[PDB]
Amino acid sequence: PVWSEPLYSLRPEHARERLQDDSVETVTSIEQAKVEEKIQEVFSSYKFNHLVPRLVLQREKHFHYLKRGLRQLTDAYECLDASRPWLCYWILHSLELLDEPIPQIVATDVCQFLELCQSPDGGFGGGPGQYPHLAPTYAAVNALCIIGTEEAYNVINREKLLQYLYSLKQPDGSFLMHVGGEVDVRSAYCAASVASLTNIITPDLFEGTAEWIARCQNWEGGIGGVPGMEAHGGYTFCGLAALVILKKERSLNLKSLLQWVTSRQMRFEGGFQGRCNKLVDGCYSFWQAGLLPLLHRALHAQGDPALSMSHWMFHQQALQEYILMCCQCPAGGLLDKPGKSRDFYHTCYCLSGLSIAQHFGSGAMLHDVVMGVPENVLQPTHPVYNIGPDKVIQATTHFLQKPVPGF
Amino acid sequence: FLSLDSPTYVLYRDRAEWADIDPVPQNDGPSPVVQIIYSEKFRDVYDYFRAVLQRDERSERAFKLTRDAIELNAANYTVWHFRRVLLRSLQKDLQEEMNYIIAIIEEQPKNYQVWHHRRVLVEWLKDPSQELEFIADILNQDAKNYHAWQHRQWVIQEFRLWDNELQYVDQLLKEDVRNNSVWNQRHFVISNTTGYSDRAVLEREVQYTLEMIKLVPHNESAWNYLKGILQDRGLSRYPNLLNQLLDLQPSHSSPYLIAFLVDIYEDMLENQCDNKEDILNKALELCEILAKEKDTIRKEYWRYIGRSLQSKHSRESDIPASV
Ligand SMILES: Cc1ccccc1S(=O)(=O)N(CCN(Cc1cncn1C)c1ccc(C#N)cc1)Cc1ccccc1
Ligand SMILES: CC(C)=CCC/C(C)=C/CC/C(C)=C/COP(=O)(O)OP(=O)(O)O
Ligand SMILES: [Zn+2]
Repeated sequence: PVWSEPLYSLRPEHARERLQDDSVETVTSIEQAKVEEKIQEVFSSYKFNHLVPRLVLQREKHFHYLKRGLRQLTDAYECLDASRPWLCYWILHSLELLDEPIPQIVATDVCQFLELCQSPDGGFGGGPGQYPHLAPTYAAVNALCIIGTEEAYNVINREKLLQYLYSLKQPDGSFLMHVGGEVDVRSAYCAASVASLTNIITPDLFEGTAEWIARCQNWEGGIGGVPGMEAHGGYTFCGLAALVILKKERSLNLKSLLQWVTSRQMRFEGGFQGRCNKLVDGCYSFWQAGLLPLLHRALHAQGDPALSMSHWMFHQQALQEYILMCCQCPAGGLLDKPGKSRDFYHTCYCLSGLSIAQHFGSGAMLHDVVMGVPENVLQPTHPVYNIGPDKVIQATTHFLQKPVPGF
Repeated sequence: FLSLDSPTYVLYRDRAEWADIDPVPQNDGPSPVVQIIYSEKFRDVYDYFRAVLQRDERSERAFKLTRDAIELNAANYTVWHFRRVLLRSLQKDLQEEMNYIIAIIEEQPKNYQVWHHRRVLVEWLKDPSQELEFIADILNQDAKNYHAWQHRQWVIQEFRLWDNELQYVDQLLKEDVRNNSVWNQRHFVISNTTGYSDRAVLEREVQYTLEMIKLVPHNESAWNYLKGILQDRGLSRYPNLLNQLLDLQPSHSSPYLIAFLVDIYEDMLENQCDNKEDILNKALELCEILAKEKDTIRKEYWRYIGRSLQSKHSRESDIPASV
């Protein structure tokens, strides 16, 4: 019909999704209301400017921002001097999602830099000369897998990597993030991710790890950083994804997890919050929405008959709308929410989440939903590792040619 | 000594007492990637830090230099590691270092390294006596700081400091009943003290939660806590709950109340309740209301739930195909 608004966020009923504060104001409701007012302005900008909405992913702008950052960053990035492999990963993955090829010259330079970040005793540090740490180790391995050449695969010292992982393993099943460092569920995911990709998983490496992760699931249904702590989207992604890698998703109450994650999508904004009663943030487009493909696969493996065969269990349209309308910087790059500055981390995870929202796949069944112009469609991403599924397959196949160190 | 933000701060390459040391440039290779164009001050501190790290110089001057490196990038975990090596090697007063970490956390509370450092100090000193008051001050500025709640749980659990925390929780719920971190802390405290199997406790907690729901019916935290403390035993174990929620429908409704009803119905059907079919259709009606009107952002979830209930609880569900 002519009176019909094809954009979910712009429909007149949508106004009914604004916060009801029951006339009781607290810091939480004040802050939520402030975000909603700003988002409503974005949504209504077309109507007030008397234009027809056109949702376009600004590909050329994002490419320019990424191409430059891969080489050089301003001192705004001093605070990430101990996360340089993350920068390689975020940028290379964004480019992959945008289907922009990686020049071999660039590929080789990334390889060589990551070599310099690799510790003699295994793992990768945040920069050359820095001690190894599981987070930049995860980033470095993902980046090398995105490149996917023989040179890239060969960078990783697999024997030392395994030794490194063992050095971090705790008796209760958990892993330190680094020597003399903190323990939380991120470390389990980082370790599971790199060990599974590089085929270095021994029979006892992850003994107790599934059980430790399951203790992090709490009364809310999501997963906290350590047992007892509030459920959070980042830790819940790490927990579920690590359990999927370990083939132990059944250790969790998957039903209470499903109820928890779906409740994290904001009815007004369309994006996801990281925990109950906090604010929407574009990067949860990946951490939170990425749980839905994981849950679908898990539930499907249990023979769940009631699963959709065309859609994830979240509002794919509303998420794309949030990301496309609210999370793009006109100069290129994506961001957390309107009013925040662009950065490579949000560029990576907003695009990752957009791709998830665009692409449903369950074995043979495939269904896309692409909001806005068709050129908006991104390359798919693997919900466990968040690199291209082709890169996952290619890497795992390659490393399976090698024996697990120690045999 | 010389604060990083002092008007009279001088670069390390200009300091007389560092003249003997050759700074060590970062080794980024012949053709760098993700190369950060550091400020002068930043590159100067880290060139000298690389030098002392490389030589493993355990000196007072190296210790003071780590303070500057940390101020410039508090997420540099290598600097923190070396600072802790120096604390032990130089036998530095650890209460002085507690004073230092409290100041740093106050200024940069959203950082893993600073909280881990504080934990190491408390472990070394075996002294938790400043912790709850310190954490309370951080929470007075950001009542949801994840690291602060995490450190608070560790301190309480490790040093058995349970006695006053319920009181603290009640204070924060009064300030902001929507603070989910605080509802989480409530569950953490009760679970580890009385537990929830004590009927007097469970009763107290449900009445309290219902009272908060009545005051702020659209506050999702209270709804999640009510469900959380009842769900493992099974919602259908509590026959009065249903009727009492239905009694809030008129002037205290929300998509949360409706969703809870569906959860009650779901458990009833799982435990072979009376009037199987009556309950099913009530549930399916609600799922439809949620999917189509009341909670459309979750339409895919609610349609999945309706489908699941149908698939296993319809009168035809256990009937052989031949019938
Ligand atoms: C996940 C990560 C990766 C590399 C370095 C740090 C981190 S993090 O664990 O410190 N993480 C990300 C820290 N963060 C802050 C943040 C993310 N989303 C909202 N915020 C405030 C970043 C912002 C920008 C960049 C870039 N470029 C890198 C990290 C914490 C966090 C995640 C999600 C929401 C809030 C906090
Ligand atoms: C592999 C790997 C390292 C994954 C990272 C996982 C991840 C996103 C963890 C988030 C943890 C955290 C500190 C949340 C609180 O931030 P906040 O209070 O500023 O944000 P909030 O209000 O959205 O909870
Ligand atoms: Zn974010």
